[PDB]
Amino acid sequence: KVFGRCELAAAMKRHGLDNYRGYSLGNWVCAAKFESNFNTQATNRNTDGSTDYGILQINSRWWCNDGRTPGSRNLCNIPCSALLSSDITASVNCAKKIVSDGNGMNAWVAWRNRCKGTDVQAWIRGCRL
Ligand SMILES: [Cl-]
Ligand SMILES: [Cl-]
Ligand SMILES: [Cl-]
Repeated sequence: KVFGRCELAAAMKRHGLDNYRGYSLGNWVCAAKFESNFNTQATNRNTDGSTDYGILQINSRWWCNDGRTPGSRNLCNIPCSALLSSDITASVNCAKKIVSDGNGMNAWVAWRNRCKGTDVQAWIRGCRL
């Protein structure tokens, strides 16, 4: 599913991401924009043999199991395919664990490079939230 911007904002808010670990909703929308372009089916291979999955490009070395990644820990206890669903519940639950792991949203390199420090509230402009 390719979410609309405000559609994703509303889903993220409903699932409790607005201000989760102190990160406003616009931070999460911005991250998803640059991680996946709002496409739940996005996948991207990394050099270490892991793959990133879903709306927030969650990695198969630490977080989800894809059956082919060296050193896999499956800390979210979920198949990586669950992170491609049209329903973002599994991605949100896992993202909550990731953002709590110590480095906050810097865990998402694209957030650090493209969202951190910017006017992230722009990402929720116009939405009825
Ligand atoms: Cl915001
Ligand atoms: Cl959803
Ligand atoms: Cl933090």
